[PDB]
Amino acid sequence: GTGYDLSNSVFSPDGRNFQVEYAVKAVENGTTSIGIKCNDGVVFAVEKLITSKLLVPQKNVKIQVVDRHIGCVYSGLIPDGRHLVNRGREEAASFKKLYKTPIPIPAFADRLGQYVQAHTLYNSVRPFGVSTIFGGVDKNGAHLYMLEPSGSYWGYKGAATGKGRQSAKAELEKLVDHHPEGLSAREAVKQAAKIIYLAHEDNKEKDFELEISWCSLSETNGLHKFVKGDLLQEAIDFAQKEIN
Amino acid sequence: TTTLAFRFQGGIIVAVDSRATAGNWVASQTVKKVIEINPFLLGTMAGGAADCQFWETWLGSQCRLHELREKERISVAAASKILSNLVYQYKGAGLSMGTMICGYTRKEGPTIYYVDSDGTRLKGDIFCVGSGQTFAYGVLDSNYKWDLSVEDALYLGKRSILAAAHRDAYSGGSVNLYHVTEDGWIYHGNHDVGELFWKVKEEEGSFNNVIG
Amino acid sequence: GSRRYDSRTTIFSPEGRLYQVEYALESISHAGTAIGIMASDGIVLAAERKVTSTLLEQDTSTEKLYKLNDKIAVAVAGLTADAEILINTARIHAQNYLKTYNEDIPVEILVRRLSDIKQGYTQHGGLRPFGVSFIYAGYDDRYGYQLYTSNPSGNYTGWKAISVGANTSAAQTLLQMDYKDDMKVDDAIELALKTLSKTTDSSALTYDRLEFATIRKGANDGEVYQKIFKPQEIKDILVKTGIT
Amino acid sequence: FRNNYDGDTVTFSPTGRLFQVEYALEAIKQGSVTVGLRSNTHAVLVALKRNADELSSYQKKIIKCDEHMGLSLAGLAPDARVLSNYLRQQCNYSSLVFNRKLAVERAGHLLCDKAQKNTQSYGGRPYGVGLLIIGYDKSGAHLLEFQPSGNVTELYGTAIGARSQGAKTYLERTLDTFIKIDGNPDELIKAGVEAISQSLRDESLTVDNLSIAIVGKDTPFTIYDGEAVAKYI
Amino acid sequence: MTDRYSFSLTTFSPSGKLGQIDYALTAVKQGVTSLGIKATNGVVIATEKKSSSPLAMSETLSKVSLLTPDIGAVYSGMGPDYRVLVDKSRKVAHTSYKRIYGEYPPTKLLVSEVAKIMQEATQSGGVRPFGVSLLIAGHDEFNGFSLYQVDPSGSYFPWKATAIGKGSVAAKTFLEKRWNDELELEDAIHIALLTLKESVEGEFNGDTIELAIIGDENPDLLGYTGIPTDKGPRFRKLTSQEINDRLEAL
Amino acid sequence: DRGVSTFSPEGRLFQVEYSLEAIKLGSTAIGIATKEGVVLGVEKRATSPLLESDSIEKIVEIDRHIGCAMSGLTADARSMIEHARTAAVTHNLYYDEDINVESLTQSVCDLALRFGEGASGEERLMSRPFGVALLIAGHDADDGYQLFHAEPSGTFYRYNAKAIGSGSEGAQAELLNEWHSSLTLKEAELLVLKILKQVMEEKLDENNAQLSCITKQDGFKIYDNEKTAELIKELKEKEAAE
Amino acid sequence: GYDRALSIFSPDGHIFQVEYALEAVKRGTCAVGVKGKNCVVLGCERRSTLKLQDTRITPSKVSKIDSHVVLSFSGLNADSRILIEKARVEAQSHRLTLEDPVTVEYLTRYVAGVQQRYTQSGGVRPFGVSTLIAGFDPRDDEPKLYQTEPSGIYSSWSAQTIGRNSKTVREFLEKNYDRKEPPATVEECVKLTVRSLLEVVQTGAKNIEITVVKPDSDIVALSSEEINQYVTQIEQEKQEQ
Amino acid sequence: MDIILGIRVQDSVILASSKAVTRGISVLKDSDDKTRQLSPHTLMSFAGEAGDTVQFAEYIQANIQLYSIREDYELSPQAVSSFVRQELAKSIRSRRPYQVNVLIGGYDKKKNKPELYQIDYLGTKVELPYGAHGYSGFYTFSLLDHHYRPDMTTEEGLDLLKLCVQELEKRMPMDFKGVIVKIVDKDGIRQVDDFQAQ
Ligand SMILES: *[C@@](C)(CO)[C@](*)(O)[C@H](CC(C)C)NC(=O)[C@H](CC[S@@](C)=O)NC(=O)[C@@H](NC(=O)CCCCC)C(C)C
Repeated sequence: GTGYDLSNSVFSPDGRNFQVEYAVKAVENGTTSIGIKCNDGVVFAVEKLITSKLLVPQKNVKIQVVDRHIGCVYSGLIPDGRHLVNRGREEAASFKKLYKTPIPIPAFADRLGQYVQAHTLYNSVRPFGVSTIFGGVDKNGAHLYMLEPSGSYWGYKGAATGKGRQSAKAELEKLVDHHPEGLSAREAVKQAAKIIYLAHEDNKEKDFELEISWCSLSETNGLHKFVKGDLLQEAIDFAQKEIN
Repeated sequence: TTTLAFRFQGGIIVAVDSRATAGNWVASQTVKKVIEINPFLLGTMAGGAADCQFWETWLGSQCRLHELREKERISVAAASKILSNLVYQYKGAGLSMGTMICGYTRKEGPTIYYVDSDGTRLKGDIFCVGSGQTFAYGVLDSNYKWDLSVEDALYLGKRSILAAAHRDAYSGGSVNLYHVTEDGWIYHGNHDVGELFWKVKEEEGSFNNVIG
Repeated sequence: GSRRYDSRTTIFSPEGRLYQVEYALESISHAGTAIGIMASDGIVLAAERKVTSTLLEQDTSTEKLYKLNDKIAVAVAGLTADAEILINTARIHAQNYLKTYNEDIPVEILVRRLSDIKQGYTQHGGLRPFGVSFIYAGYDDRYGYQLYTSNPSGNYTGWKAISVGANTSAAQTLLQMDYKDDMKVDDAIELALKTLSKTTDSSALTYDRLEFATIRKGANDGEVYQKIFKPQEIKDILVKTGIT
Repeated sequence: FRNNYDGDTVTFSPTGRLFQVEYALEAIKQGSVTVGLRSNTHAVLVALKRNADELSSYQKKIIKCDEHMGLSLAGLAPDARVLSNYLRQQCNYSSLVFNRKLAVERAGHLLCDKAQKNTQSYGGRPYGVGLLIIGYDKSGAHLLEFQPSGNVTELYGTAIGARSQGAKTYLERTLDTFIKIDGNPDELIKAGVEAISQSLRDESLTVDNLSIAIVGKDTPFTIYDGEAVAKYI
Repeated sequence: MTDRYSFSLTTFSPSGKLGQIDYALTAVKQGVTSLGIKATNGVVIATEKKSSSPLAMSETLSKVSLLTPDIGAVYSGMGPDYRVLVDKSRKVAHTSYKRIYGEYPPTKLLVSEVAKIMQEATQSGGVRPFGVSLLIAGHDEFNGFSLYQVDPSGSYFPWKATAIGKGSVAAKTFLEKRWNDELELEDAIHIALLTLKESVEGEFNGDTIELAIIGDENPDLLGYTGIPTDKGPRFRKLTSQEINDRLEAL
Repeated sequence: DRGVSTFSPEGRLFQVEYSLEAIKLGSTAIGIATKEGVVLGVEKRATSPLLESDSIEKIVEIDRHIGCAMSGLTADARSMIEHARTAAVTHNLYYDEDINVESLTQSVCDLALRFGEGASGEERLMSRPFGVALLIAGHDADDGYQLFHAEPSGTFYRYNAKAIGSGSEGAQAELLNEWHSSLTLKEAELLVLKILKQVMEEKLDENNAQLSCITKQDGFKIYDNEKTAELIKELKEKEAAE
Repeated sequence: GYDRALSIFSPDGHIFQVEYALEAVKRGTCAVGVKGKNCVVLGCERRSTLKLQDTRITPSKVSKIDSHVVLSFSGLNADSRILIEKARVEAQSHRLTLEDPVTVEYLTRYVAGVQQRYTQSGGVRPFGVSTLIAGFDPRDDEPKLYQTEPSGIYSSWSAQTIGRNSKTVREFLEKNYDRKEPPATVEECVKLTVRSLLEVVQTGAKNIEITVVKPDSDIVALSSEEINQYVTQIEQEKQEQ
Repeated sequence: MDIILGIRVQDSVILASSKAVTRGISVLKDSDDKTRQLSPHTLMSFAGEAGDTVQFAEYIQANIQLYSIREDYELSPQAVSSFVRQELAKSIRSRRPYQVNVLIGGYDKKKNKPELYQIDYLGTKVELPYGAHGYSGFYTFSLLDHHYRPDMTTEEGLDLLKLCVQELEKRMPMDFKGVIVKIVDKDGIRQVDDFQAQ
């Protein structure tokens, strides 16, 4: 008597939800993305596979914004990630409408958490095929979160998911020990470029494109902002400088 | 408006004026107050201009649908009841329409039905409807015989609207005439009161109240 | 989704039978036998209680014979819980009819309605049918004494004598053998008890195992009277017939 | 294996695949080939039409959505009608409420979001059609590819349908050439017809077989069929 | 979100059996023994308090519940299913009766309402039957004292005396020998304690045994004086101390 | 089990494809478009001689300028025709004109995929696709005489000539050779009769086969039995000549 | 709530739930209708299994839909009531809005439309019923006879039978009903109806029931003795050979 | 208002109803049948608001006819008049109430007795030897109090109505264009062809 993996909300005999574990496989299959928490903000970076010369550069934007202060990035099924953000965007607007103040990051994290958890309670819905790294700056500092298909989320110093999660975490844990008194917003951006290049060894057959964003109290006034032109080129050159 | 329809030896005569008013302002002198539902069905209009036009055009569609559905032309009693029942759904909402539905079917022969926005639906041989109905009734009743010729019947209808066009301030323009037979309706023209009145005065000797 | 767990209660078999209606009829073939006999001067209803104990209170007990109207009564075969659901709607229906026409409901109209409710659970809704068969005993000024039967399919028929529940096949032949059109009620009482006594799966037929009722016109009143026999009254009539 | 995990879209396979979505993708691969390509001034669609008999008409592949935007279809046409109708309304809403021509990129995000809801809910199937959306909004010429999984990619050129891998390789080799065709629509259509014929394994492209659409700087979305496309044969 | 279970989960099998009802009754057999006895001037309902842990407080968990001032209930089977049934039974006594007639429902009618709720659990879409048998003891002016049993199917039977759960077979035999139509209430409590002893493996006292009666009106349990027609509840849960007294001379 | 609207590994909808097999079990229906009009013919196919043949209605009027022929589960067509008629009459109410044949067909096909089990997007309350194919023939001022074949897939093709039902594959091969751009109406009428006669199991007469046409002048007419009998009598003479 | 698709297509192109609804009809008691020059006659068999029925109160197979139209059926008895009621409501509704009783064809088309609707709606099964609808149109003296089936298909018949052993009785009518010259009298038309049921039902005055509908709302069901007389005459024809 | 009169004699109920239909200043019709037949032995007359009047009558008629077909039986006049009352009693507490006053004239075939019921738009039923709706009653009630006997023949009952109609024609302000008279007895419903000059 089996078939415990055919329906979503069902508990297997050992106590698991196999349909969520199958969603995790869809995430591991996806492009690698990371988050670094610094001394006054958060930095997000993501890999973008260039299948053909035909894809217009800088145009297929993956990192998304909720409100004006939160940034979101995800690995796995992109449409699912987009759907999750549409929910977050509605959720934050609703919060701002009633309490005037923009949503705190811990508050926003649970809003995603309860919503993703909800999609593991019924057989008529499919679990989310994404892990989401997200954060920002609120009333009491920077926050970084990672949300799994089960609905599990925690606060992170550094987060990684997708194809090259192994290389990323190994490099993130070295930063926590080498920089015990925090890392600066500028530094974290440059360092985020390196991690993405090092995690690209896992997908080294194809060419890729770098996309970075940051939210910082001193460098961006606590608002989410993309990295462009001279700052992005600086990060690209730094990653190239530490590869040889 | 004035509208009339009567039944006689040779079928049905239908006659209407053509004036539209907004209070004392004459909005139009050239209104078609007769809807041709099909070759064997006519509708007359009095009251709210939009109310009549919209719902009688809608009636035309309901009748065409009956043809496709039942493979037979709609009876006069049935056509009138489509409108009667629709009108009753809106009772108290302020629709304003006094209507007559005239036609020929083998089952019924020549038939006239009066339908108004109150929900009243009546079968009869003679009806006058609108602000000038009484002015028509006076001339029509005082000259009506069943055994009138098609010619005389056409005239009496035309003369009845004229009588109303004259006295009623909210009636006039021109007279539109119809004759309904076994073969269906026959249009008998548009007669401008501007010229008709003076022609009738001279030829008939009537209208002595008028200097001319 | 839920498609996996749907029994499909309202579908035809390749043979053209309704699976659930069939299995419901099988369920009823295990229920205690009930008999109705229509005479020229009244109707008898006899029923056999199932699995009785000496500690079971009979005085407060009423499981097979129910009063629907001041002039209509029923014998039940099958699930008592299912039957009470229907019996209540029937009681409401008779009262609606009375409030509308100021006349007691004709027996057939009440039967057709219950039979219509049962037919519903057969054709739509995806719910299980009611596991109940009824005998209806009634009177009205149109047909006089009437006897009807209805089963889970929503089919109803009219009878001079009928049985429902267990051993109907055996019970019907015994009735067909001993029933005559010009029967007095006191004769119909005997036939009902004799038939039950023969088809019983118990050792002997006793008062504590029987429910008994009559519908008879007033021996002096001139109008219709129901009588649901009390334990002591049945014990009396069981000595009369020759069963003790 | 596949037996169990393809029953509906709501179900994940042990490897993380959604088979119902993948089977919908297969309907596109059976569909007749169509090609999109853009420069800085103009964007172009070139579509190959399919008939049933030589007694039948060729089914239309290109749909206009607004004066500045449009799309081509590969796969189930009824689904393309449902999606093009929606995008028309979204374009309509943007003009009436905001007096604003909907940006092509946002059109893609909306189609992505509409396709997604079918891939996660019980009952509903996925859509069975691919789309190539061309536009000219406030930031120049655009070309988008829609897959019924939800994925929408902005490209210079691309192809979908049967044998479309031939046309796609041609564009990938000619990228530097056609992107510079600015202010000469004819020489961009010429590049599209040369692209689509790289996917012709079966028949020759004829006057009632070929369909072309163009949008640009001073060109509202217009469709060419019949004797209009004769010069590109 | 979207409940797709609009169909029955309890259906008929080829043999005529209603699987889920039968299985529910199987769950009731595993449950701890509870019993009821009807005397001439009262009714007694009794059960064993099977504690889940010696660190748990058994006082916080009542297996015997008051439904109305004159009606009480006990069970065998699944505890949580009983708890939610008690809540609904208390509510229905108000909504379907007291709010209409200004008085409490007679025992038979409240039992009827309880049964209806359980019959619905047999037929409604997307539910399983309740896994409990109830024993409901009560008084009303025109019927006097009565005792009922309500099965998972929704069926109910009136009893002079009965037992449900684990040792019900042996306990029904023991009651048959001891019951008569001339029992006074103090006699009935005596039998109740004796019958329950055959079931209980461990400690037998007022801390491990739950016992309540339907007897005389208790004016000191009412909470107020003034209205002569209001005389006080007939339902009384015996204390741990009161049980021990009858056990010292047992 | 398996979902109703569910793709096969090949990329097709199970229910739609199975519905296409029900239509292949239907009675033959033939349409031929000419510059003088469109002709629609059907095989009646009565199951018993006691059946009153003229009560078999497989040719229906949609509007004065649009006609329809059905093949397959013909009970499924009633609500399609009802929709079609209402669409046509409704269009005339809003726009004081005749509906285009192309637009009418599109409106009928919009219904075809509205099946499922309480789905996403809009509202689709229908347990299964239609088990019937339609031949829609008519005329409008814009595109002239037209013949459409509407399928339960929701897609519709325009045809110069089309056969649907049991004899459709053999009939379409025949219609391929025969049809040319400059056929007369009478040639087309005789052509419909010629193909039906071939694919039928019974001998063709004015009782088991029905003719109809749509012209600009007289609109959509269904031929009476006495008229069709004379065209059958005329076809017999022409075949015998060569 | 419940909208599960019960009637669906199978690989070979059949709706099995509709196919099985026909099997239910094949199990039902035989029903036959024949039309004459100036009448229509409906014949139906009663089951012999239980010979203790009360015919006064037992529902009969021939139901009046209006004063001029009758409906008989073969199949699930409980299902037929649903179809009959809807038809009877539509009859009164048609008199209300059109000011004219229904034509037999119209009432048939409505009943047939309901049946079809139950073959492509979620949560419902098809009607296990085929009907014979017979009568006279308002002010019309031409006899009308129609049949419907679970699929929703309908058509008119000179003579038709439905239900168990209907293959046998149809075979009889095909070689006994002349379309050229229909039964001239009412008596001549009733005889043929009884003759056909005697092919499938063993000697039973109880078993065969007949109803005769004439023009202008003249419907009368026959007594057992009257039908018995027809049987008595027919059985004396055979022995002459 | 319109004239609506009823009188129960020995073995029949007689209903007399106003023939005029007046709207505004014009008498649109002088031959209006303000009655519906509900069953072979039950007849209903009606008066009130313009549309409501015919719509209610025809609606009640469809329901009683539906009952007859289903049951193959005719409801007693008592049962029909209870059904009518409850529909009005329902409608008076709805969004737009039927403003219709009715008379039920029936012969009970079971009891062998004629019956007359007066029911107003509120749903106020009462059984009477004689009844009237509108202003008509203010003249006819006292007249019948004097002249009526409970054992009168149908011929005597018609004479008695003529006396009511003569009084209404003399004293009432409106020209109601005479009456249509119907008899309800054991043989069903029939119309008295000549009353206008009987
Ligand atoms: C006679 C002229 C007597 O009125 C006719 O009844 C005539 C009917 C024809 C079908 C036009 N009616 C008529 O002209 C209308 C008179 C209105 S009455 C009820 O007082 N006139 C109109 O309908 C005018 N429209 C309105 O009054 C609409 C007002 C809407 C305000 C928001 C038109 C100018 C015709």
